[PDB]
Amino acid sequence: NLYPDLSE
Amino acid sequence: ATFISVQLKKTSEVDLAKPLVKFIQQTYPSGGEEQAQYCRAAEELSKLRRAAVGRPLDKHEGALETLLRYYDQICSIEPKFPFSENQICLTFTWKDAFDKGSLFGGSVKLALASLGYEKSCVLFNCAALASQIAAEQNLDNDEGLKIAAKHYQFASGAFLHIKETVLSALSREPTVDISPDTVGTLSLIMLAQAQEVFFLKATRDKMKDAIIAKLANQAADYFGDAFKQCQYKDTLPKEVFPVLAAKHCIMQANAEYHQSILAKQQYYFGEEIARLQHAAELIKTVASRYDEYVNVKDFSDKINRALAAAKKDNDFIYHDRVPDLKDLDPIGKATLVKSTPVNVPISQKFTDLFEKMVPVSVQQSLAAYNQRKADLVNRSIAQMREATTLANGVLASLNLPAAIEDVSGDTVPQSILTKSRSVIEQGGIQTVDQLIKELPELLQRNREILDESLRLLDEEEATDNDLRAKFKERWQRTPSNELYKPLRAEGTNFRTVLDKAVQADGQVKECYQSHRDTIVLLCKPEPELNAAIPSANPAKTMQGSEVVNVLKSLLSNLDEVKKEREGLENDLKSVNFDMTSKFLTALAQDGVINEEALSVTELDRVYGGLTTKVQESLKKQEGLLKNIQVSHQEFSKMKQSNNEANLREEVLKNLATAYDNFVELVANLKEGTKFYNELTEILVRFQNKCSDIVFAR
Repeated sequence: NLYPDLSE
Repeated sequence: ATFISVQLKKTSEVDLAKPLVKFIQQTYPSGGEEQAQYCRAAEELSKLRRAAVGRPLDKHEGALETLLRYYDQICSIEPKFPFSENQICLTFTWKDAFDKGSLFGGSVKLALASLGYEKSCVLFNCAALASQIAAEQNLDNDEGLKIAAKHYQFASGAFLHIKETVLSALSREPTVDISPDTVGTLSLIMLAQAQEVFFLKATRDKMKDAIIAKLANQAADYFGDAFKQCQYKDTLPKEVFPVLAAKHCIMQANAEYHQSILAKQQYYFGEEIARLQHAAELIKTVASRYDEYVNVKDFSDKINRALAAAKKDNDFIYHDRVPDLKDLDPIGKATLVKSTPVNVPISQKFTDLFEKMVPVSVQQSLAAYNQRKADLVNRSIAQMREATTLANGVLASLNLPAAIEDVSGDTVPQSILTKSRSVIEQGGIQTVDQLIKELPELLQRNREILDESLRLLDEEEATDNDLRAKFKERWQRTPSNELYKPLRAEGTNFRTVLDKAVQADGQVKECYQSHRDTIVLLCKPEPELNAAIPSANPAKTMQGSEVVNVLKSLLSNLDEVKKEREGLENDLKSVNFDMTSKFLTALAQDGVINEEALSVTELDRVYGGLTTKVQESLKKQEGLLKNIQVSHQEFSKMKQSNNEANLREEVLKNLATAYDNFVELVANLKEGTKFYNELTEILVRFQNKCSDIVFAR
């Protein structure tokens, strides 16, 4: 959605 | 008595323990036992290599088992740690066994980053050590025979598995010793010596000559082929060649001598003599040419005794004609011996150190599954949210459900009042105002953490450069600049993540500023809110009106549909399938794991019921928005255009748009908040990683 991807 | 054996290959000692531990820690949770036991074992491995290989010394089955133990442990480790995939800098260095090269040197070496190369050499040494133990055995003894016979057949099988493994695994040209033709000749020599042993047992057990002749003949056939193979390729120590030649001869003579006891038993006297003469010829030749390598005296004395007596009896009594060799029937052959297949474990009492460690085959598959699960689930979520957004926007832009509940223009339509109370109940504008206020602070808290961290790096670097400038001699270590480039690249990335968050903050803020005032109205107590909504004289055709009940039930269906999306989204998210097992299985029963096909079929099993319905929503919405607009545009004929109702219209349109926006905004603001909250977690661990490395240095 709006806020960026937190994955690594 | 002389038998051929092979000497061990030499290796330089290497760091097994550390490259392995790197992967281990970068794959499991640091501080747990899935990081603990796989370091306790990684060190025991490094030791065990040293004990098996680190010295050419001991010469019995204690040291063989340690080698075997080592072979099995290496083979077991391969499907774990990514060796096949190349980024592990473990380089194995081995020296030729025979000081042989296809080049005129004194030695040659090969250092390869290939576990396959490693395992061949270990096995060669297993073969070689076994050969040496076999050659040592006492052959006047039942345990001596039995131990030699087993070790030669192992060595022969070990060398042959090397013959069929080398070229594939090792992706270079191997040294001469572990080269297919060499290792194939060695395998055949070991087989031959294993026949020799069985020929020796039959002799000691006074078995029938017919049998012994045939075992000696088999040995001789094995030694001849090994001999031939050698005639035009000098790839073995210099002593192998003449020993093969002598042993070939001695085994032909043993065959002839025994078959000669047969011929005599059958009164074939000329044949007795012809075969004995042949045995005499071979042994005479062996005694003078290969005197360095064998002793053949007794057997010579026994041949001659037998021969003089046959010639005495023949010349006087029997008068049998002595044939030429060419006219004698072949002696048969009987093998009692086999190359032992290599099948790990070759060690006794084997136990697998890294047994518990999950194969890489699964890891990759298990990870790649999750990226396919992730696409499918977000896919479905985003599609639905986009739709509910677009349906709400259309219903607003057409004053529905408000219009058909607007009895007079005198009161607050039921749906608007319903939405209002939901906003008041969720906290009102305070809840949106409070989240907007705290958002720049959660941003700032994250900038704080990134800067303090990189500052640590900056400060340690400056003093490191000053110390190297002032104490050139007393201060020599890799500069901080080089050590810190990894961490500083995580840093510049985090920066870009923050640049994105700010812009997103921007989007939410602008929408917040653009819709605050209408939301504040919506949140007002019911009579107060009614006072701010302009009255109108209703278009009075709205009693039983058929166009109304169609819109009414149609909006019920649209409501049903979008409310249902909520239990769908939740079921899409609450379920999941641990896939390790389905992977584990396909690995053991098949050659490899093909995840693509295996995961598609399972993602259809777990998620297909929900993906179907998600699709049956989108299209159903499409249908509902089709004959809601073409229906509405008729309803609009019942309403006339004057100033008092255009006014009420817009306020109503705008109050519904406001509810939509309050809901969207609360969701966006709570998304930003959880984001900046999870990001602190990311950044604290990064700050910690910066101080650990600024103080280890």
